[PDB]
Amino acid sequence: SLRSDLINALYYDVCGIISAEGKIYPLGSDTKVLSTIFELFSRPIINKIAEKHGYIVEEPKQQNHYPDFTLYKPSEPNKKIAIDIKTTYTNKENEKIKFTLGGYTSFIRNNTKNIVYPFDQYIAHWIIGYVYTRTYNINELNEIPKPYKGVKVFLQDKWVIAGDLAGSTNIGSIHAHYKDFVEGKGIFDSEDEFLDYWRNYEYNNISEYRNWI
DNA sequence: CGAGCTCG
DNA sequence: CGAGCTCG
Repeated sequence: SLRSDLINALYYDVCGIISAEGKIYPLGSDTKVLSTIFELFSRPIINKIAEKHGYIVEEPKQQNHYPDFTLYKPSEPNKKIAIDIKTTYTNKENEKIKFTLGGYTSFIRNNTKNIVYPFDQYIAHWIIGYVYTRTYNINELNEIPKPYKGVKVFLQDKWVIAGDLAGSTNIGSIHAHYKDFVEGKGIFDSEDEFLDYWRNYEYNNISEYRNWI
């Protein structure tokens, strides 16, 4: 599949910031610069595996628009694949994780707000997740102490991974272990159910929701 | 939006 | 110990 080919590829060590003079500067523990990196590392992979499947790859002309990458076969436009890069970290190892997966009031509700292409033209919503555990010369690369260790990857459907609680107007993912994400041990009984649930979020959870029917 | 801290 | 407040 295109999915398969991507997954396989995904299955990520930065050293630092390099200077034209060859000078290398170790980076740091800023939880923000890092999420930007997992996105630099990605662009190429997604790009390469797509092209080898006759798919043009689109990026938003403006920050703050979904999703990170739009995929499609020029031939067919009402069948797009939206890829979004998500990142998270752990303080210890093998803890339960949780992500933030978007706004529950944008396109999800109005079809056009904040999305690159009209939500209705998108057949799938993948989430590539990355989990991590919280001068120099080209030769010393092995000496630059990294800013985090033991990274993990997973390709997955947004609705599968989707939670019922809300971030802290953003959607929260389930609050599980890395294994549960890969497998797809979610909460919603479907995309339809995901949609509906999140479209009518002002019910206070998936159980209270089913009853609400 | 994400992160350090608090207080019950 | 952790949900949430409050500050970046």
